[PDB]
Amino acid sequence: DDNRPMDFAKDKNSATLWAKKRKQVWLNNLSKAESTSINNYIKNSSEINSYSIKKKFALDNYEGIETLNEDLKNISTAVKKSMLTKPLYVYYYEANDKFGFNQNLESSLDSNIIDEEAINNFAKKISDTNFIQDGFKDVTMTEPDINSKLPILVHLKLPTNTPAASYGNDEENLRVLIDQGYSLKATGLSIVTIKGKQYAKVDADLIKQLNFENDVISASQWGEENYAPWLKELTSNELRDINNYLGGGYTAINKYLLDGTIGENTSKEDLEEKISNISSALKKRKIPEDIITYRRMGPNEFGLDLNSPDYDFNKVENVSKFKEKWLGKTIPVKTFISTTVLSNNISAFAKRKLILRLHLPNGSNAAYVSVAEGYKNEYEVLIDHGYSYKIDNITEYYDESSLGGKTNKLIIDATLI
Repeated sequence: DDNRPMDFAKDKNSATLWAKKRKQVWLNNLSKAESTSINNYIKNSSEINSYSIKKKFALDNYEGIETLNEDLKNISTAVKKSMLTKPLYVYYYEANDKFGFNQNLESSLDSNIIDEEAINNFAKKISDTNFIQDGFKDVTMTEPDINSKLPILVHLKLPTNTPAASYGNDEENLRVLIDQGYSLKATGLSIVTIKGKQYAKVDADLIKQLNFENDVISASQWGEENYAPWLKELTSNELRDINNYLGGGYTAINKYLLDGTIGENTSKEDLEEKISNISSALKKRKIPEDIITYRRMGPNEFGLDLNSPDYDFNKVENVSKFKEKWLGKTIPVKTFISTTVLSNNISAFAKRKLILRLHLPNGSNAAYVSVAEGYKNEYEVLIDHGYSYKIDNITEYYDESSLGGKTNKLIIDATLI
């Protein structure tokens, strides 16, 4: 079977035929719970994908919505029964905000033309970035002739073995349902002309980066498999100074790296010894593969106060202003960085509204310090001092819980550089 090209291009006829064939076979191999959840996704994908975010950034004790928990599970199992045998290209038009890009791509002088300065800023923006795609993703099979008003056409390549199912109620515009857990990596940029109008066409690959989210089991194993050797090889003074930094001794150490300030009860000699010991420990086992880490950040790290009016993200204008100020910036970090590999909200910082989702590159000087039995349940990665990160994307969602603060919160996607 699977008589198709990798890229149907504009041939809607051949694509509809291939989709119809594999869809009826796919549907006749679903359990009843899966069939129901696919129908539920047809009817309200937006709520199911919004919920996937709410759940995975929620507290450990979050119960959530029963039927939607089954849906999250059942759509995954369903789509894994429809794995691509060969690469498939797919299409969708997109807004610039989905690439964390503020500047308008459409030229102000002719609206049919893509501004040349903007497309050049865009090529730099989408480089060296994995754009995490939250929830399930549904797309179509051909270049769509629809007179779109969005600036960007995404031309996405789904690798072999990708779970991508043929589904949908319009038998002449069937869709592709892609499993959760993927990211978009740009592989090309070009200006294309469709029905007289220039679009920024983003070629990209669908890739899967390591991101445990709520999977505490898979997280623990990875940290143990990769950093138990690291733990056994620590010097006594390194183990001690990490344990102390993590236990709370970080404030004075961080302050010294920030502005060279020495507390009245210590000395530069004591502060540098600690820093040298922690930093040397963090260079002993480089991050072995790209991984996503998380940090619930204080308002002060972006010039805001707990009671500052700009920190009310329940007002859409405050969200927008935050995106304008911070999207695309590089933030230097002179201190160590504590992050966790779980997306779960944390009781001790439950109300913080800025959630850093940090891409930690292969080769970074950082350690899963939670192999130390004291911090096992904290799932921490400690990052060496003096790195920077660039802000890639900012994404709002609503935390409905009362412990979380019944407030909007911002997911700040970033890349360590």
